[PDB]
Amino acid sequence: TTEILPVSMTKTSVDCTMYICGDSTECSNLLLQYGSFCTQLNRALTGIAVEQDKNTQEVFAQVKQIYKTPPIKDFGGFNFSQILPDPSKPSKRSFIEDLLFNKVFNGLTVLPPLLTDEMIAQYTSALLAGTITSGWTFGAGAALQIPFAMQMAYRFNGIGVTQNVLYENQKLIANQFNSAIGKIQDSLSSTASALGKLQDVVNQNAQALNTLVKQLSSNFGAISSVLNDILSRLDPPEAEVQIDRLITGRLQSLQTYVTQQLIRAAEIRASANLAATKMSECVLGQSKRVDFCGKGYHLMSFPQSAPH
Amino acid sequence: VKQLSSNFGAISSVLNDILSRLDPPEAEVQIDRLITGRLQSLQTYVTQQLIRAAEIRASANLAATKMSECVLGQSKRVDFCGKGYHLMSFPQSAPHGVVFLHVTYVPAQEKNFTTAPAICHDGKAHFPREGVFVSNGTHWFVTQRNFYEPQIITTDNTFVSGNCDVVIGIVNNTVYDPLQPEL
Amino acid sequence: STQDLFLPFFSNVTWFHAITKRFDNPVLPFNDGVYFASTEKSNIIRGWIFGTLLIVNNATNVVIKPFLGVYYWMESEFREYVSQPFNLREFVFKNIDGYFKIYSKHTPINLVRDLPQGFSALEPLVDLPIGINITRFQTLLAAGAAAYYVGYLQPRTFLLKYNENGTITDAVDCALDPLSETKCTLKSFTVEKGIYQTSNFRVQPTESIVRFPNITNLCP
Amino acid sequence: NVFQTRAGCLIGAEHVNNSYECDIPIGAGICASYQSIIAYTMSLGAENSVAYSNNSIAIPTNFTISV
Repeated sequence: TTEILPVSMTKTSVDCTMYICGDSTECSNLLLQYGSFCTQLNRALTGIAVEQDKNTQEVFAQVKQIYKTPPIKDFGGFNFSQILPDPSKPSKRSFIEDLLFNKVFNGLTVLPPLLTDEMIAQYTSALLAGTITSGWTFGAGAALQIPFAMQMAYRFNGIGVTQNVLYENQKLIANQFNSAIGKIQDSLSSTASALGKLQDVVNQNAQALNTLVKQLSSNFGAISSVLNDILSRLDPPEAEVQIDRLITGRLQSLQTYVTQQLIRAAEIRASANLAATKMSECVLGQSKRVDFCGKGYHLMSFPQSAPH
Repeated sequence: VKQLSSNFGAISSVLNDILSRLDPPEAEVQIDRLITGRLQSLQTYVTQQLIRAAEIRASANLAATKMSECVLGQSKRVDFCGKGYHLMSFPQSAPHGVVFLHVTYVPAQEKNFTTAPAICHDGKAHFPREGVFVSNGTHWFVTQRNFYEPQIITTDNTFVSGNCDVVIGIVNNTVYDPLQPEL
Repeated sequence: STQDLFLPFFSNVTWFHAITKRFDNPVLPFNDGVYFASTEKSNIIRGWIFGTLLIVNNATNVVIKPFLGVYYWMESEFREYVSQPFNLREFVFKNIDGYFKIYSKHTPINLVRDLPQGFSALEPLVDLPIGINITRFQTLLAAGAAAYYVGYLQPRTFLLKYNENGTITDAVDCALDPLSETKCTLKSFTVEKGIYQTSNFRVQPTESIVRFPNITNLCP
Repeated sequence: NVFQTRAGCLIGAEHVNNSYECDIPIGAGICASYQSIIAYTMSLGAENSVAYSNNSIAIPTNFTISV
């Protein structure tokens, strides 16, 4: 089955002085009177941005050592080509990450993510090759080899069935598993409103940036929305009333972006906390927690990366 | 506290000065600018505290789940309580938080041995009841999975379900019967 | 963190030496303020004359209405507030809002080097409400061992550390090294490992191109 | 020593072709540390490969209790 969980959101910063004023000494002098409002906001957006790189680290960086899959793949009748890294493409992206990724100004800067999408995919390949080659053992203490046809049979004796069932029906279980991973590429390709959960986080952030940039084109009650014109065509004593209307208005638009981002950063932190728990209790072990990890009894789970 | 020293556009940041040195109709214009700004400043503190209180309620709720499942019982959830297999955890208070000392058993000194899915004796496939069949080069033994305690394969530690044909990997070895020597 | 006219740390202070015969009573313009570390063992350097109106601060008295030929001492040199009749001396003179403010500290330890390296803050000495303008100044002296160093004060932001008895004991100029700017942002004299944002770099414009059309027929 | 990175331009640090754990995080896979200040691509972790074979298991033979 498949669970798409958001872990991180774009890290963006707004320089308040450039947004509220804009290359104008006259506006900057009025703005300093208001106080530390301008330096309180820049710290909030820095807090959302650092936490957006602890969210990615906790979900993926649970493996201290990078494990590597054996050169000849003889996992007992099981084929994991559609989950294991394929060297022809980005070389870190398997047949399903590439499918997943493809399916997905002024005072404003977007800071770059610390773990590039390749390093996020060398972590997923460690977790996958450690699990196919070791089992629950990699994430507990030292990593110990077990033949895959026998890692399952210990995962089928945790759902209550006995070992004889896997060894007697190993060819059927292998063909049932290989065929089912294959449909997951059709399901996440031909028909995915599944990637919607990750996409709404991209869309909702962009509609909020678009609203901030548009508010720079609203008078708020001054003669004009352009700082140069108010200052150029008015005497210096009476322009200050008109700039103060823009500064109170433009500052209110930035406070609404920062509060709404602090509220939406918190929802992504809860999704990053469930994704870290699902990596440790489902990829790194077998869960008896009903429906935490799939509808059915749980045998194994496999991490795959996504745009965010 | 340091935003009570900002004009917010008024003549002065101190209420007594505005009231004393300006006429009462004019002062209300200057006083209002302070009231609007010093109220936006309180509204921002309260709103950030309301968002920060929720981060603490989530840590307070995870700490209560760790006390019940980790202090008052053993947990099979992986990495909820320490890296390793959980044995017990002890609760210790801190200024405004709790520190939990999580005891865990981390396995060590691994050794590699050859193993088989089942062992065939008398045309029947004997599978390990609880354990792994392992070989020290020449002899086959049943050992527990998480520690090496080699033991002789007997009817007591093995169950029979089938014939040598279905399992791929069956090795052939002798499974002892405790009764035959006594009989 | 205080914003005021302070002498930038690690600056070039013009050094005038009275040694041969070398006479230094010239045109030093008081652009904003003037630090003045006169160091004189024989007390030859005794006064300063300020002008646009002269706020003379002679050895005898401050009178608000060219050298002193003082010898072993004639004092009739000229080209009304009045005041009480009267090593390194580090006077700082500023003229803000019409008050001439002078701050000074005499350091008992003598200077083996031309200027010692230490933080000695200057305690306010006097403020006079002259209500006048000063544009240039000149020293007044009795050559002997005479060394007066004049460095003009500039607008700057400094973080000053106050001890427990109120004495400034350290300061960090916050426009010098990148580390000094970072210390002001964190409001601490000791930083810790990390990447800390300090400011914003904006490429400033160069010219002002104004382009209208070719234009057609003028007025008849 | 000017170096151009995806997260900006870093002046004052020398690129080292080696790789190590991240100390101060500059961004886009580049970190920096006192060697001088050296800018290096981050190393995700050691690289180890479990033997893996159709017929080989490894069984722990001792334990460690760890608080």
